[PDB]
Amino acid sequence: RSRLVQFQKNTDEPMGITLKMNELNHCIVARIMHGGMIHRQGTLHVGDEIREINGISVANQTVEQLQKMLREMRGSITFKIVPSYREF
Repeated sequence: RSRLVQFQKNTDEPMGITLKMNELNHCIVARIMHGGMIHRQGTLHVGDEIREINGISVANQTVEQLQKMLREMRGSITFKIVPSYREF
């Protein structure tokens, strides 16, 4: 019950998000900067769990690796996520 979300990062502007790195077993979107890149597009919500980034499993990386990875990426970025918001 996951989902794929994509967005372009063809600039050096930050994505405008804060991720919880404490436990890569469950990497959570902790904050989304208002007006930021992620925000204006609606690509993510606070609470969503990021499972993969361009097919790479977040659970198998180190904070250092994940940190550098995300910041150095440019072009198309695809996140495999477990959405936190559900309507009933």
